[PDB]
Amino acid sequence: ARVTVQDAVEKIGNRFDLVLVAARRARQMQVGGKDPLVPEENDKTTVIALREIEEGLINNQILDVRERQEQQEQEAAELQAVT
Amino acid sequence: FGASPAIVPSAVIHQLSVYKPKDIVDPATPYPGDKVIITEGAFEGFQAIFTEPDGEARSMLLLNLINKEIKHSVKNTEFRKL
Amino acid sequence: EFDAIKIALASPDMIRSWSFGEVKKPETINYRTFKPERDGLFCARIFGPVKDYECLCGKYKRLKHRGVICEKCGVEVTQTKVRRERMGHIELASPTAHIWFLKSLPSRIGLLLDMPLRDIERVLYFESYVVIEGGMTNLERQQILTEEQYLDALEEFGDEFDAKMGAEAIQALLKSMDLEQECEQLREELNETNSETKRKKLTKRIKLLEAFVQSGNKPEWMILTVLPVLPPDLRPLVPLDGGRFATSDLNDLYRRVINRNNRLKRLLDLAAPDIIVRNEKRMLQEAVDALLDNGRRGRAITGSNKRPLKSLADMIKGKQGRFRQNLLGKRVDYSGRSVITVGPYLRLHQCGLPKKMALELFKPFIYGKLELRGLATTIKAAKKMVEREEAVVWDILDEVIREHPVLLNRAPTLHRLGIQAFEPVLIEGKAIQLHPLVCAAYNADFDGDQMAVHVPLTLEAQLEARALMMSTNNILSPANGEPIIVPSQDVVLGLYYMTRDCVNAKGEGMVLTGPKEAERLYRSGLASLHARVKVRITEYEKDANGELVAKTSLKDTTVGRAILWMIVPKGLPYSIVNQALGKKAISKMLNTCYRILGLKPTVIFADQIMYTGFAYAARSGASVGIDDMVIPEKKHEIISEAEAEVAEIQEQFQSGLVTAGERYNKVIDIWAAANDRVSKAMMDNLQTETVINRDGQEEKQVSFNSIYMMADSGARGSAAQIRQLAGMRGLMAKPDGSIIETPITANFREGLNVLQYFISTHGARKGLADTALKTANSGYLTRRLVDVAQDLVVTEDDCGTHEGIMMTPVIEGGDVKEPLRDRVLGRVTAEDVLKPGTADILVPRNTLLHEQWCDLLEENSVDAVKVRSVVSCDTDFGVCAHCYGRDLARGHIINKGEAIGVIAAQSIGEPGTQLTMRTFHESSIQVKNKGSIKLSNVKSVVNSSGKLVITSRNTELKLIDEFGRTKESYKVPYGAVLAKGDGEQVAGGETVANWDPHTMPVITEVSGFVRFTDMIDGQTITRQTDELTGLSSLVVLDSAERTAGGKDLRPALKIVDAQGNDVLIPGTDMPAQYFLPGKAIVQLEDGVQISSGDTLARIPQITGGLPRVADLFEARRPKEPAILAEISGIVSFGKETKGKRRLVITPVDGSDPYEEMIPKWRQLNVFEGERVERGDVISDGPEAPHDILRLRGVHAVTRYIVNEVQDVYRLQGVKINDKHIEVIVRQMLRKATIVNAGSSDFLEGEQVEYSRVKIANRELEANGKVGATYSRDLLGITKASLATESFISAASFQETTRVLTEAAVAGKRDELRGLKENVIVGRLIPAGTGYAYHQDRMRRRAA
Amino acid sequence: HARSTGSYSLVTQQPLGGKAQFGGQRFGEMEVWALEAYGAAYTLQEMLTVKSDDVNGRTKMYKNIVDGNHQMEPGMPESFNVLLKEIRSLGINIELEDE
DNA sequence: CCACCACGCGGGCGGTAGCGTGCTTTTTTCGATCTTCC
DNA sequence: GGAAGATCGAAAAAAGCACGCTACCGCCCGCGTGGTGG
RNA sequence: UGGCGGUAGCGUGC
Ligand SMILES: [Mg+2]
Ligand SMILES: [Zn+2]
Ligand SMILES: [Zn+2]
Repeated sequence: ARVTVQDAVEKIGNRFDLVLVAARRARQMQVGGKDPLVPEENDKTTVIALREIEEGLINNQILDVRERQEQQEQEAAELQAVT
Repeated sequence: FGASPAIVPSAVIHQLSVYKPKDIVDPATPYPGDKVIITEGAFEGFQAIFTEPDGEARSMLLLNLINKEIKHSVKNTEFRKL
Repeated sequence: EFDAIKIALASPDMIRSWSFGEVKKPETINYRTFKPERDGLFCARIFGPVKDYECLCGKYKRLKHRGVICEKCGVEVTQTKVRRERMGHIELASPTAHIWFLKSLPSRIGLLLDMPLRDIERVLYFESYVVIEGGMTNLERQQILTEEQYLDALEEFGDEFDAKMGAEAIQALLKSMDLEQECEQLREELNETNSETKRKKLTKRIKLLEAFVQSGNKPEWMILTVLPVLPPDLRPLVPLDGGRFATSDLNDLYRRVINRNNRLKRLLDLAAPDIIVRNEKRMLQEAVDALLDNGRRGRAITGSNKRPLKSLADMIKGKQGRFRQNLLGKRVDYSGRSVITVGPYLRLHQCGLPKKMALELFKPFIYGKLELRGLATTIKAAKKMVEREEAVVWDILDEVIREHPVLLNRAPTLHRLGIQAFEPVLIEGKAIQLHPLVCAAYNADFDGDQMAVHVPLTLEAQLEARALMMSTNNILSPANGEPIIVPSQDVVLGLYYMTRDCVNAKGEGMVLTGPKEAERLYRSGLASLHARVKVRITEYEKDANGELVAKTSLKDTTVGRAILWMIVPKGLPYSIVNQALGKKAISKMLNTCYRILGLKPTVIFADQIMYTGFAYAARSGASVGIDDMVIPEKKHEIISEAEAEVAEIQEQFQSGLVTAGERYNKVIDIWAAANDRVSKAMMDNLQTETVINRDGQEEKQVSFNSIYMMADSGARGSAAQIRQLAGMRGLMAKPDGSIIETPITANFREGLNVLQYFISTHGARKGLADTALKTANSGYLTRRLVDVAQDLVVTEDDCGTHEGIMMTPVIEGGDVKEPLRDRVLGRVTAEDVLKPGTADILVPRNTLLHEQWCDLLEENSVDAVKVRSVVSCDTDFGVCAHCYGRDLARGHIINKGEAIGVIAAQSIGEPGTQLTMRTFHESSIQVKNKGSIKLSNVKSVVNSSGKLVITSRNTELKLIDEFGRTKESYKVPYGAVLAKGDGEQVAGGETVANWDPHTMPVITEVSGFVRFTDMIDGQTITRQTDELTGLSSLVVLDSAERTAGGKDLRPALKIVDAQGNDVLIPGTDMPAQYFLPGKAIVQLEDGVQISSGDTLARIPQITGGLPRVADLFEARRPKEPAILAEISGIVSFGKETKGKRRLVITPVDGSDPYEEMIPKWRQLNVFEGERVERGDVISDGPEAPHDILRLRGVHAVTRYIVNEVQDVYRLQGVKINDKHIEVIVRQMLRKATIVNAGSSDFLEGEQVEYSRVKIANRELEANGKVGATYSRDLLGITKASLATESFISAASFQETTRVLTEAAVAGKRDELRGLKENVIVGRLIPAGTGYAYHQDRMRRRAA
Repeated sequence: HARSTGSYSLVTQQPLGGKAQFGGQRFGEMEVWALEAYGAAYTLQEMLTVKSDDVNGRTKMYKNIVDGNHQMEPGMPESFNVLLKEIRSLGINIELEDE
């Protein structure tokens, strides 16, 4: 459901880090069993990640912060369970 | 040895005329007491002593069981030189 | 896992450590039982078991016995793959030298031992003895002794001297030398020596010795003693039908070597005489050399059917070698190939894919989805279901390729556009459907073309295809920036037919309320498509703040234009579609839509344009008929009068008034004029001769002829093609190149007799042969250019450099080839641009020049702009984003990390097929424009009549318009009379300067009497009587026939005053003595009064296409180089030898160390009493690029190369941006020769990479130590590629033997740091998406 | 002609060539240059290693696709190892320095 | 006593010698002058 | 006034000759030497 | 179902 990535390219502004962040997000959905922040009209994982990048929901710094927060809640919970 | 054919000195030819005393060492040794490798049967990968040259088309070898060694006639090509 | 690759020669201990056993027998595999023999070339004990976890004897055949060596047969129980890694070793009876280090020039052994290669070959192959221990006798250390000499030496002093024979002597010599002491002696000798050749040889040997001692390698290891043996799987035995086995050449060579070694050992045991053992050792050495590299020396070992055997080095290098067949390129899975058809219903991002091909390619994805859905519980069930092809399988296949891109590629991938990503659409058939608009990008015609499709199969690759290689993202050509998505044949014709106006078409004069009413009228068959009506339409204009404002107005247009207007987006104005709308107009409209609206509406607009064009071309029903090509009624009269003129010229020649050449030229000119008139009459009768009855009377209009319709609109054909169809075919040339007197006066519509067809076949055959022999040359040039710029990437944003090229518009003759706007478009200035005459900044220092900046520059009338250049980039190991400029494929600035050298090389090499390799076939200045005249580098003097004559040999005349912009430029020859002075406005068609091209008249800047001095008839001159006038004119005799007594009496005419002594030059103490060169003709007699500017004496006076480009890029020295003045100073002649003269340049303030040998037959532009500066032309001929670089600097040679390449490409009509040529030039300039060693450790004669020298100089300056002066060098593309830091790229390029020998001897350590190295290794390249990864590794290496 | 997976050469461990042998299309040097110009580093790496030469990479990638995971392991192409062994057989010691 | 089948060990081929023969560019070496001096 | 550096042209040797694909043919040592059978 | 050599053909400014 996507033909041109020019808007996504100018949102990222590098056209090369966009591919990396989109691949990371697509792997997060497909392998990590995550959920998309936008509705999917029978869209592939890469197209879903690109569409999420289009509206600014997903960004490299945003993705890093979200991953760090997830890791923090994860091992805080595991430490609480162990203790 | 180069463009022109090599010319041996006459001393080398004179020496080689009477040099030959017949040489004992041979590439293949059918002499008794020489270890010989077997490559067939349960004896494959094992060495056996030579008994003596008996016959012309083939020679007999002393097969080596763990208990003791015993002679037996084998084909000349059956055994290999070790 | 690893960071670098280390290459060095292998010591015997290391070779023994590599091997797991010793090969002693040549047997490979028993024929009766397919098992290898013990100690053979395929022995299981040495290498490994033939089956996985199975002993050869069979005692252990399970995984439980892993790692234990059997005792029955001694073969380890492990995997069969270990047989691909374990190597063997052969213990040679006698040492044998390595052929690579012996024959590959320069010989490493000979260079190390300072002895000729012939002596090395003589000793190696047992021809002459070599001394090792000289002792106290007259014999030295390394002396060549023959058989009789050695016998005599051992006869007289046969006590202590040692002389050995064969490779053993060379090994002993190598082992018995001290590297440090020899290096010290060599350095001292180089310091004390003065000969240039001796200095170069000493420097080379010193560098070799330092490289050898620095590394851990030893010279004695260059003589092989243990021979490595490849793993058996790398030399497999193919099992053939009938029991036969296919044996590779490596096995045969190994068997030969083993047999020779065994024979030598047996003969040594038997104590054979000296000659027999020497012959055996020589034969063993020959066999070893053949195995290592067959064919290098002597007769190559032949094969079964008389072919050379493939040795170890034969399969490493070359096109069929490992590097170019299995590393640079390789066959891949998930790929298919099929013919390509045209699908008009497809979109720009969609391509048709057959169902069978899609099912075959996406098999693993279908298997995975089937397993996930639960339909198949195992892989076998999924395979069976896919084979049976049920409906569920088709549904799964449709689901899995919803948005999975596929890479479609054509075989001749000249540039990056040859492979593009498309979204697959399932079709039934066996042919791939391609979007028409991308066909021009693919250079593909639907006449049997076959294309390949690859399936990306990971998230990263899928996203890269979607974002980078998608067809919707590739709309601008990176080579020049021009759009690539343009209608070609049918869309253009349909749009031209729709957007055309008739005179009395049905429904003309109506008034319509909008485009919808126009379409509803056309569909109902109530109004013609060409009817002229008035329609009320609303157009949207983009506001300044970015909004759209709607203006409604009544426009007089046609029905077709109104219908087409609806598909046009809102932002575009109506003026674009209110014309005939030819191919150029359509391209301009698409470019305007992309510039204004953007990229997202552009693809939709292009798709709608293609759909409408196809539909209306189908509706028009244009057709070609025999009546469409009309023959002019005046052709017969023109032909008759031309024939009459030719006949009268022939009869005049037969009467003897004119010669053969004059009559031939007259006939050629007459026939050319007749052909031109015939073509003009044809065009006049075809384009507008149609007549139409309007509403009341008759009138004329543009023709509706089909042929003219497709010729004028640009859909197909051209003016020459229509001329060949309807007019005469014109003159034809024979294969040699000359033109034929009788042209082809027959149209293609009419019949051509046998003679005309036979004549015309020559050109077609020549063109076809040229293309056939040109394809390979273009491919080779493209490959060389790609390699020479394979490791250039953008690794920085800005260097802060204050340097750049001063780009100006190019002018040649009486026209401007290229305006400054396109030359400077998409580039950043190197300094502030000042308004002329106001000293006010116009453009900031570091602002990119887009369209608005170029418009400001052109409205302000600025011609010279200083812009940053790639060749001037201060960044080392790559270039910066700023110093490169615009991307030229995207609107924004260039990105960081992507590869620009590959793009530049592809852009340069793609138009190679346009060029042609085969080569076939003034006295005044003409002014074409009205403007002022400016003279540059002009030292002029008034003549007797007041005219101006220039005394400078490099004077330029520039015609400048009233706006101050240099319009035209010419190079006025020295000593040309000027009709008008400088700073005077002149009109077009006027002549300003005149000169004699046949002879050069000597010009005098002083007034007085010429006397006959310092010259005597019969010795230095001859008083020859003129043939016609009979006057005794003096002719200067050359030094060849000059008498010995008069040799020192150089002829020289002196201008004298009334006193009689020579008149001093104004402002010069040295008196005016015009030296007389050879073959000088003087007509004036003794004591002739002349004034300034008078004529004293008369002095009598290429390739193109691919070869020219190759010569320019190879830095080939022209065979007639132009001598240049290296140092600024006065000119003098010291002495003269036979065939050469000693020209001396004496600077006024500098010293005089220069003595140039000038050949006798080379014409000298300068005389004895002139003054020249640095980089001044001394003799006629092309300028060698090396001389330009050495004298005039880097910028001059860069500009020269860029201008030459651009002119060559423009001659063929191909436009290429100068960025690519600048990148190639920068890649050429990568090495520098040191002049002063300074504090750095670099040798005086060393040639070092420019980046290394710059870094060392920067470090020394930071530490306070003095730097090292360097001079840059220019090398050819192949020379630059071969001489690079990374030996892997040079080895993979070509001449792998020499590169590998250099790397092994020097012990070079290679870091990847490039594209080809990473490709060969198999890691992410440092260009593009991988760049951000690689930098991370670098920072990971930081800590 | 089309191919997803099949027989491989017994020397270079690369897919065969030709329709008769059910081989795969060859990605020549020009295609590699085009991919480098495009900047698609990941596509070039996956087409160079995990599709043709890396046996363990090929098996792991096939298993991952069957398992629905689109991830790869670059590994090490076998052609480079073959070249290293051949150069070692020439008497020249070439090795990969990890440091 | 002669003819067909298997098995191991060298190597240009065959012959009482000679076989070749329609490219271009770059690099190396060598005889021959030369030339320049100490 | 002979020996060493210059050079100079002429000759000899090495390396290269676009990319994909299709089909067919031929070949994948071989020859002496011993074994054995008719 | 493994490769070499030879031959011919296909797509490569219309
Ligand atoms: Mg075609
Ligand atoms: Zn075993
Ligand atoms: Zn820069």
